[PDB]
Amino acid sequence: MLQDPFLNILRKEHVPVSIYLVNGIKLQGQVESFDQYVVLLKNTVTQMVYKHAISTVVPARPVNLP
Amino acid sequence: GQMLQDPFLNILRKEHVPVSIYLVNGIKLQGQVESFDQYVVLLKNTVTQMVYKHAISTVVPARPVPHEHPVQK
Amino acid sequence: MLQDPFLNILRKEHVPVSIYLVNGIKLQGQVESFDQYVVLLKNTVTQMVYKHAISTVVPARPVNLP
Amino acid sequence: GQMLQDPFLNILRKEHVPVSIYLVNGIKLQGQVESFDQYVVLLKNTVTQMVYKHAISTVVPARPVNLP
Amino acid sequence: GQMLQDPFLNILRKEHVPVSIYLVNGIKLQGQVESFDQYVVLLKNTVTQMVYKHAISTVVPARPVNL
Amino acid sequence: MLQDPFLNILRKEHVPVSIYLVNGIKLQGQVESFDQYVVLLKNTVTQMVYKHAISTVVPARPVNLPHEHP
Repeated sequence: MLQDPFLNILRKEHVPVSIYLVNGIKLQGQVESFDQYVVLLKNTVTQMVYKHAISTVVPARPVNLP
Repeated sequence: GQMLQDPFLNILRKEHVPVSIYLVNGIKLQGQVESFDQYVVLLKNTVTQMVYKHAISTVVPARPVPHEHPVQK
Repeated sequence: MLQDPFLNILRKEHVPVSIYLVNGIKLQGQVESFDQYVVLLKNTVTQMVYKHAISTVVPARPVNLP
Repeated sequence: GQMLQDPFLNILRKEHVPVSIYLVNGIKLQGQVESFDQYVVLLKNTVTQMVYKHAISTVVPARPVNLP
Repeated sequence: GQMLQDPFLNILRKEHVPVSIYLVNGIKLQGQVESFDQYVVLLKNTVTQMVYKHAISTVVPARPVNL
Repeated sequence: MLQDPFLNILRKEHVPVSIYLVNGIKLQGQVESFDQYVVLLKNTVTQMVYKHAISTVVPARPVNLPHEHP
């Protein structure tokens, strides 16, 4: 698996992401936390994002992957 | 596994937080969380409606407020 | 634990429902029956609606669950 | 559990009920249910097309079909 | 059970029958079925693309095919 | 059966690819890695693409899978 290492690096390094949903709209924030099903995305508020509605997670800058 | 969904929904429902629920097609639902189970969220306003979790993209509190407190009880 | 009693009360009490599909369409009618995967919605005909394509089930009047 | 879908679809198949099948993409298919299985419906018109249940939002028979 | 997809796809592959594959968002792909497994269809023309079955709404033969 | 070998050719041979998503967005890059659930796609950044949202994977040039010899 690669999802957890990928998301943990973005969180633990406070990397801003752009989260594109299956409907095409884009969320922006920092990955506060995540489990098997959801991502907690923070900015003004912290919102709970369902992984089944995420198409792609786009980091603002390259990250040194596992 | 699944750790964050229930406490996040639970505190919104316990403190009666107003929420915006965006569906996977763009429609915005607004109301208060009443109850939820593994597969649906019941949301109150004009009536209480059953929202399928598989149709939800994101649940947005109208005001911040969980995964950060050092204590669970 | 919640969706079966919810859909059971609607059907037994003849509560008209608005069913919103993920394709934007709003279906209207009454809940004739339901199983794990479908809801049969009574109108001029009975149609079979897949739960996977349902976003929300909106009662025409409040449902009271024990 | 899974109790109504197959009896419903089988009446449409056995009795050649004209149906309208509305997809998740909004598209409305019309024709006759030639056959089906756990995952797909075969729909007959000019050709027989294979329709994925996961893409179906609703199956609307053109005539009242009343289950027990 | 799972008993109709593979024979339907297999005869389209065998006979090089062109198909229109409408995706769940309504996009129409066109080509011939190169191969397929439990999860994807390999659709050949310009190049060979891997189409996810979860993203397919319908597979329409360009002409009737004796099932 | 097909999907892992197909993506592997793309990854190992560094084939430029377009990944179309169910929203219609077309992503362009090269496959750095992938598992059962996600594709990591590289260009200016490496982004994590969920397979459940992929509609079609379109290589920039022909890609063939070897027939199994009996």
